[PDB]
Amino acid sequence: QPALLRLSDHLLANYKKGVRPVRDWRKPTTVSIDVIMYAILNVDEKNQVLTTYIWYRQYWTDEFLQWTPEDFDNVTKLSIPTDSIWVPDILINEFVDVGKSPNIPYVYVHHRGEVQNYKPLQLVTACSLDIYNFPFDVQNCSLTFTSWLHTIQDINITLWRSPEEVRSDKSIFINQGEWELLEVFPQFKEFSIDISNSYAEMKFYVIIRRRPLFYAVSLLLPSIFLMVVDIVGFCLPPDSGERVSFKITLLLGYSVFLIIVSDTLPATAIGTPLIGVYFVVCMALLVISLAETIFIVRLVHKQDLQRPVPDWLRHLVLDRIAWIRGLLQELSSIRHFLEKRDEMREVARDWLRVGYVLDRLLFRIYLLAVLAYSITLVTLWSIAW
Amino acid sequence: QPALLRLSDHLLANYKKGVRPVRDWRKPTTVSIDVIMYAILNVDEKNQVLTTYIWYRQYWTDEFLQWTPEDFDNVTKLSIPTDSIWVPDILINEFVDVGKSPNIPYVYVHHRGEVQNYKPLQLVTACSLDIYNFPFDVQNCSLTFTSWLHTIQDINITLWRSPEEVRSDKSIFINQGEWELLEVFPQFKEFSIDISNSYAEMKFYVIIRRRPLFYAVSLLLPSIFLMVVDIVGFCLPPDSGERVSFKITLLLGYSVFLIIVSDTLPATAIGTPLIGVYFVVCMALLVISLAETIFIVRLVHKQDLQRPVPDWLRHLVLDRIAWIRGLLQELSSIRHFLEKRDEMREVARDWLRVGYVLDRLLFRIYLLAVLAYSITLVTLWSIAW
Amino acid sequence: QPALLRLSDHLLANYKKGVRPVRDWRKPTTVSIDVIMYAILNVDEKNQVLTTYIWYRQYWTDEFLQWTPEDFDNVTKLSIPTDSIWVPDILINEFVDVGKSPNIPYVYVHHRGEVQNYKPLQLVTACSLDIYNFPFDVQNCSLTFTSWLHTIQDINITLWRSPEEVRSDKSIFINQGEWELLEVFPQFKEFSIDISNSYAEMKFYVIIRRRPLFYAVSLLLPSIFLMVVDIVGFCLPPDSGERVSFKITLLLGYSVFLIIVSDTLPATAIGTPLIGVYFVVCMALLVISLAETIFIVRLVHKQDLQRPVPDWLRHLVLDRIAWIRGLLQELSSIRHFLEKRDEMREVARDWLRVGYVLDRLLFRIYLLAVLAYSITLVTLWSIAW
Amino acid sequence: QPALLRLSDHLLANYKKGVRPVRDWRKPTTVSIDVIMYAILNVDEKNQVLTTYIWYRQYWTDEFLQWTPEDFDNVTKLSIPTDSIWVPDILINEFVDVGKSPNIPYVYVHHRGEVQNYKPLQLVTACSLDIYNFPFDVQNCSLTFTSWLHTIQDINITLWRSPEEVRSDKSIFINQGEWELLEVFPQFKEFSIDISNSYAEMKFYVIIRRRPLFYAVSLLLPSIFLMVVDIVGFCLPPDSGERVSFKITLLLGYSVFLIIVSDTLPATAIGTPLIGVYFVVCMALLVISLAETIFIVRLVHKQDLQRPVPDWLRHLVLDRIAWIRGLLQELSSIRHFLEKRDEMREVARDWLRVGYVLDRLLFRIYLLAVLAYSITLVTLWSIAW
Amino acid sequence: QPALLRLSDHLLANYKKGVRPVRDWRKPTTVSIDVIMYAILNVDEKNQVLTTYIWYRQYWTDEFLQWTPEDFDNVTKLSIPTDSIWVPDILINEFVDVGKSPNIPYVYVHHRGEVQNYKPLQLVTACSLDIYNFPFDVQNCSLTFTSWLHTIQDINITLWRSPEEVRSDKSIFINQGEWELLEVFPQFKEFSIDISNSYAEMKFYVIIRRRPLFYAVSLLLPSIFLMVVDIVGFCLPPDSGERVSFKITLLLGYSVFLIIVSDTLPATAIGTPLIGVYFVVCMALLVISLAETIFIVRLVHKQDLQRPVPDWLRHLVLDRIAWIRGLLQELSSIRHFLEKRDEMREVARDWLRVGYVLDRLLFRIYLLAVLAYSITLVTLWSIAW
Ligand SMILES: *[C@@H]1O[C@H](CO)[C@@H](O[C@@H]2O[C@H](CO)[C@@H](O)[C@H](O)[C@H]2NC(C)=O)[C@H](O)[C@H]1NC(C)=O
Ligand SMILES: *[C@@H]1O[C@H](CO)[C@@H](O[C@@H]2O[C@H](CO)[C@@H](O)[C@H](O)[C@H]2NC(C)=O)[C@H](O)[C@H]1NC(C)=O
Ligand SMILES: NCCc1c[nH]c2ccc(O)cc12
Ligand SMILES: NCCc1c[nH]c2ccc(O)cc12
Ligand SMILES: NCCc1c[nH]c2ccc(O)cc12
Ligand SMILES: NCCc1c[nH]c2ccc(O)cc12
Ligand SMILES: NCCc1c[nH]c2ccc(O)cc12
Repeated sequence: QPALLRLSDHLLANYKKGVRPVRDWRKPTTVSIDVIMYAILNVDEKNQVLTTYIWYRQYWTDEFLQWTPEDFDNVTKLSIPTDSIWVPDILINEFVDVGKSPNIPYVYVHHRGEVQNYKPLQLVTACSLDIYNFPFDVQNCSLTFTSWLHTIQDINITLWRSPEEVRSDKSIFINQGEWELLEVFPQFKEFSIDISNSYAEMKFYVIIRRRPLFYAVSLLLPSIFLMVVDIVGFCLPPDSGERVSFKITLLLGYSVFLIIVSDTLPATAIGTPLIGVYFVVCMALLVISLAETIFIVRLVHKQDLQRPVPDWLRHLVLDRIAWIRGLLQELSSIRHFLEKRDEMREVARDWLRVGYVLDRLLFRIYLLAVLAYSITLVTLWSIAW
Repeated sequence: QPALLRLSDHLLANYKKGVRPVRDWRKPTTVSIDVIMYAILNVDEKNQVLTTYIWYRQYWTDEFLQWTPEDFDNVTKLSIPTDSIWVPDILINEFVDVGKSPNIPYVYVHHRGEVQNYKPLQLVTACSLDIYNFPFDVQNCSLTFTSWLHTIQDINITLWRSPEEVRSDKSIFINQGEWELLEVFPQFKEFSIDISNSYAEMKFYVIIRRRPLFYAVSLLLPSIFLMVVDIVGFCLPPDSGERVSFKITLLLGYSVFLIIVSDTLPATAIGTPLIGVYFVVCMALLVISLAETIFIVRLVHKQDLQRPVPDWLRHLVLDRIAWIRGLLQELSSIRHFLEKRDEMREVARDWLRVGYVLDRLLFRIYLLAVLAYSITLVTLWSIAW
Repeated sequence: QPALLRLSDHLLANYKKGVRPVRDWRKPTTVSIDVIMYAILNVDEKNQVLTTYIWYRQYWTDEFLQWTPEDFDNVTKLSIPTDSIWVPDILINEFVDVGKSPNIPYVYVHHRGEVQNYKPLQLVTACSLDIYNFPFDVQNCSLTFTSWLHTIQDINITLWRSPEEVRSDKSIFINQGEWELLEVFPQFKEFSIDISNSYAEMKFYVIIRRRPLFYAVSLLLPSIFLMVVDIVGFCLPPDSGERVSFKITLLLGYSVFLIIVSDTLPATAIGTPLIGVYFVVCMALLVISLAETIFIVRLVHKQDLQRPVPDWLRHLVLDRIAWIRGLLQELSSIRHFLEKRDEMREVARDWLRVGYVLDRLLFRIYLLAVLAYSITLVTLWSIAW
Repeated sequence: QPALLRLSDHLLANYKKGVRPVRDWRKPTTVSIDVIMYAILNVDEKNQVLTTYIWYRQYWTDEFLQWTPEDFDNVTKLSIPTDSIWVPDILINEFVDVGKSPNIPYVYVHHRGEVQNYKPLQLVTACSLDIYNFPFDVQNCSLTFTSWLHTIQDINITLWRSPEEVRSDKSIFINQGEWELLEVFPQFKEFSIDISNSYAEMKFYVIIRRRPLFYAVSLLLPSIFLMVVDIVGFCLPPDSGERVSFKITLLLGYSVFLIIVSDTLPATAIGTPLIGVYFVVCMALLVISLAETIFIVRLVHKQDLQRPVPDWLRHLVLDRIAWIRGLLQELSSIRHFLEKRDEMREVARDWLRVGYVLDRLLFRIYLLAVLAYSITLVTLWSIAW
Repeated sequence: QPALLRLSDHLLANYKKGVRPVRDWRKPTTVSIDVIMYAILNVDEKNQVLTTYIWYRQYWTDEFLQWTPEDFDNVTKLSIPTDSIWVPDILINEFVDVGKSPNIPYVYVHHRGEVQNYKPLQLVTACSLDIYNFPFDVQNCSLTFTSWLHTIQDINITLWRSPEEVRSDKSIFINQGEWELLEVFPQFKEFSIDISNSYAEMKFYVIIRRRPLFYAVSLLLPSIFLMVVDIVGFCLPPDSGERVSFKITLLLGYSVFLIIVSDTLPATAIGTPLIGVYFVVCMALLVISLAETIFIVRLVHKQDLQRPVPDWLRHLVLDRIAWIRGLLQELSSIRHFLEKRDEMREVARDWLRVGYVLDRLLFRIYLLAVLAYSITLVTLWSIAW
């Protein structure tokens, strides 16, 4: 007689699979698991969901499947079709769709009754991701493995191995994607939503962090030269007039860019992602950059003005010192046509002087406002890094 | 004899699962349920659909599965494969796709015949969402649980617990997403589409509200500085000419933004979402802001005009008081070249005076139109909040 | 003996489900159906497909499942697992994917052999939608229910109820979405693609119409103020020069908008959706609005021109009446420098006169072209409505 | 005895369905098929895939299912559950996903053993589409029906009917979508990837063509008025200066449009779709249209130039003929201020003359370049049509 | 007796399929496979996933299915339903979703026990794609075929054929899509994540390369004329003023284009795709092209300046040589009005001279900077090609 199927006929002859198998019904049949996290596929923050590919193991002690290695030629391990035996009802509490994993048809058994189960599982799972510190984030995500039906009286869930070995386990991992995990933290919990019920749950605080080294040259790099185009915008002379239309073109251009960052960030109602304030401060800087630009051209244009008062003109002098035959009546009619016409040009030349001194000093105080603001952010770089 | 499977063989030997099980066929086998709402996954308003993750319970009294705790060593609870017994045919009337939930293989039984069923269920469900008060909305959504086939003669549906306990149940809930529910309202209904038929239905008026604290800084924040760019637009001098091209650039810029809000809002045929009118009033404000801008430059430009009539000029003076040898003929030819040429400059200077007084007064009445309009909206904030 | 399963064992003992059940094989077992249309989920016109949620009924006379209410305690209705009996092979000919409906496990039977089947069914179905009269359309869509295999010899398909009751049936319906149906028209058809074959088909001319009350304030409302910005565009003085750049900014702005309406409309090869011509006439109106703008500035600019000929100048006068010591040679050198220089300004002033009279008359004939065009469209409103 | 199921019990008592059924194993059981193409659902060229709804037929001679019409009351046709008999393993070699078709549960049998199978099938299939002649294309797509496992020794595949009847078969077809087929070409092939193996394959060169009557008014109609805005762009006077900003606005506007056509066209690496060159020639026409615009304003502006040399000025005259008391020293100081100042205006007037003659002649040679180019394309219309 | 099913009844009478079949349990039942890669469907780099259609083969020696060709009329090959026998548990370690392949119901057997299995399989698989050399890339992608459960004690995996024949196998392949493979490299590996376990894995280094002949005329062709519009931008005269607004329009236009290339490229955290630096160098070239444009107009404008100092003016002369009755007091008042007014025009004319010499020399050094930069890239073409 060929011996291997001789075991299976002897084993599975009366194994009624519709029983949580035990010798004594008071005893909880303890399942015992781990995870080995393989990769992080995608984090679509706008959908508040997370897809993860996880290698996975189980065993549990089965009373009924015990044999002896005698009379079957020293066989201690054996392969069994999964749907021909019992299985625990465990699944994760935070799934969105479980239809992506193939069903492993086969499991092992030992002669003590330790039936061993491996399977892969992918789950698009939903854990509350944090988006506050955006390019430097840690995602305290949670996978809570749970018997959906059975209680502590029926089964308990525990770990395969030492939780320290779960913690720093990077034995197989696809890095160089977007993400990278620092550890996986297991923890038992005893769950009871109500009275007279009690459920085994054992969470997995999987924490991952993002490599910012792509997002810096895709989001911080657009923001920096948007400064220097306006910085070189002040080097335009004020009297040209398109210097106003210069800024608004960039105010149009920055308006385009803030729409692009709008949908890329999720709709998370814990508040603004913190880089968005550092982002949104830039337009108000541009508005006051624009508010400077309108001010001098309201100040300086040929508008038939009044004269500059000397207290501000000495203040302009201080700021310059701080920043650095009755034929006569026809002939009199000629100068009378020009004694004001040349002078109204020079009254316009007087207010013209006021433009350039403000052009110098507001350029520095705009530049020193930005440059002192910039050094604050790179201190936040080394704190985030 | 091991005792647990001794029960299952004694129980399921003749349980023909193709029977709605009862001792007497007049008796309606009453199922009895609840919901425990876990999370709200997504509300895509444009698709008029809603995805919801719901923990769920059932029991019903089964006549045939009764045993005694005697002769089976005091066992009162026991696990059974679901497809080996009867099940009620209930499902929700408003689904779009039920393929996302895993099938729980196992159910409990008691020695009285109370077979107990738990399962999770996600349904992309379609209820008529309201979009009228957009950032402050309540969504009276409905889940109507229904035996698809059986009538009141066959089964009745009732609640597990007190409906008060269903009402304020936030025992497990993923908040800090977008949504948050205030209560879940159950209600029995007796349904009959026709005569000679009657179906048990028990609705669930699930109501949720949106946290506006993200949408305010993503939709109200763009709208406010679009005012102040035009507010500072009047501080441009009128004679520049790009002041017209200034506004149209923003009229172009606001035209961009209204397309962005178009697809974000659904196609709901109950009317405009009410914030859209408050949104669409802004362009007509900008048009009359533009209509001011064209008016003064039609009024003020060097066009070889007629003189200003004094009744409007005294009205301009009132508004200023309200807002605050035959060689002679060659020489006569010289002044004749200039007695009009200097004067036509000054006739242009006369209409130039009319521009700035209108520049002052229309600036206030534009500003006071906007500022009085703005205080109306913040009163609507505290009513919505 | 408990009596209900006593029937089922007596009934299903020898019911070989692999038989289209009849006593005599010449007799066609007539199935008999209806529809009760619940809701219209989505009409994505670009995909030429339609998703519809339909409640659905069947019966057919089964020879083999007859019993007597005697000897089974007056039981005339009974629930049966669907996969334990015969079923007809009907499905709809125009599906794209049938995987969204759950399988109802249960059906009724009567003591005459009328087995009754209810089930829901959703189908993304493909019927040739019409997009010609876009915001006011009726969609003569068709659902042709068909035995996929069996012929008229095997089965016939008929209606449950009177076709009048199918016609005006709005007993359950989710309105206030986008769509609304006026009626559902059933009709039998006898189908034969070839000789020696004949198939029962019974169509359903489901017709729905769209509530335009959202699309009017999302597509007609952008089109109307695009007129009045150019209408107020003529109130710009011609000599400014940005009046040309004014229009092209809107010609740029209208170019943006026609791309937005491009993908929103499907690729239907029956021709242009009829509102698109009314849409596309606007740019050619803007081009000739632009062609006016270039014409006057080609006419009016300081270009050292020739003089205006009086026949057009009297025509300009008619249109104005229709719209309303040898020291002398140094002194002679002075006027010779200015007798032309002042005159070439006035020759430019002469052509300047030609601009404003054309500015008046072309403004009216532009306005009267648009306003008379507009009253044509509102007559088409009351015909469409 | 009821006779119909009397056959089925007599027939299917020992029909072991795990046998490719034949009396003699050398004989290849020839299956025999056709297609009846119903509709073309979508051609997403960017995904290089094609979805098609096909009605489909089979028969094959089964040895084992033969009966006599005697002793069963002259029954020659009969319905059988598909999963209770053999089936051939055929499928198409170019699928992407087969999960969209429902499983027809039923098949016919005849008393000779001709079991007949009908089923529908939709396949998103991948055939190498051609995109070269874009709005006028023919798509030589291929469906190669293949026994996936069995060889020529086991089965052969042939056609049901005459291949001529397959060729012009438009008996049922949903036209008025986008596409329309001219014919379906079947052809047997004998396939062997290697030695000692041989597989029956029978292709289907399905060829379809596109109705261009939508794409012409969605892609050719934008291209034509983009010419005439620049054509009317030359009617702007050169000295205005925004005439340069005119063209670049359209150069910006055409830059927008070429991005819109970029993603609409696939990434097919056989080269550019041929209309794209006719599309991309337009920008280089606009660049040289712009290069004209910069040239004259570089030529004509008040820049204190040198004089025009008469050889080009007589060439400008040829092109015009081709296109059509010591008080004196104060008085001498007056003319010395103006003998050059009036002249430098006239030196600027001399180069001003050069602008308008080039404005005339370059306008024609731009127009005649475009108009002669346009008549080349309409000849390509009648060749494509 | 019909002989073919006589074998199947004799064969499958006691084949308990729940056994990894062998005579002696120490022997590892070696499976033996290959791949025949058919096509590459899509490479969505942003999702870091890859879909591939692969024809596939297996055999393994089965102990139990041996027969003799005697007593069954010389039958050496035979078709068997797959779910009626054993199967190995192999699958690929890098899948995302296996639900797209149909289940082939049938397999072959030989009289030695070589059961032969063919099936197709599509997998959206995840391998770490490289995006560095973007239009000229090679993708060292990996398919690691693995028994998910069984160890080296249970099964070993080997190749069907010689690995050289796998290497250059292009026997069937859909080219002319986007991709093309140069070879497929198989390699055995012996895998053990831990101690006391050992798994057969046999990788497939599938390497493919991209045909750049579409992406060159879709991404390199936009970049080249963006140079020459600014190259012709310097031919604008500086004094016009819109020459500044010229460049910023293209700086706006290039800002549009870099957003388009942003999402087309993935989020790969190995760094920037190398063409992006060659792309992003263009804006900084445009900024310094803009920085030239602001410089000369800051240098040249009528601003009532100081005089040019002769050391720079002789340097400007060097660069030009490198690039090429008391009536008198009324009359004195006349010249005093003009002795400066004409001179301040000429002081403005002096700085005007400085503009054009810088216009010549900066034009060359801008052009020679670009042209010498361009020849570096075409050397990188022939290295990449
Ligand atoms: C398999 O079927 C094909 C038909 O598709 C057979 O080809 C025919 O063979 C006969 C005689 O062998 C010829 O008269 C026909 O002209 C052939 N038709 C075509 C389309 O080739 C082929 O012989 C069959 N092979 C086997 C082994 O049965
Ligand atoms: C498992 O299969 C591999 C083949 O992939 C075996 O490796 C071969 O082993 C033989 C002798 O052991 C050598 O001659 C070959 O050169 C090896 N080939 C390769 C590619 O390594 C391996 O021995 C097998 N192991 C078991 C336990 O059967
Ligand atoms: N060769 C993969 C088998 C395997 C080895 N170690 C594992 C750990 C977890 C798991 O799911 C599977 C495995
Ligand atoms: N541990 C989860 C079991 C569970 C406890 N309480 C529940 C309530 C509803 C439900 O579907 C399931 C449950
Ligand atoms: N309670 C829903 C049962 C039901 C009542 N009337 C119906 C009509 C059609 C249908 O599919 C189902 C029904
Ligand atoms: N009434 C549809 C049955 C039918 C008739 N002719 C057909 C041809 C092909 C097919 O798959 C099916 C059919
Ligand atoms: N006619 C396709 C059968 C076939 C022939 N050679 C093959 C190689 C691999 C495979 O999966 C299948 C095949």
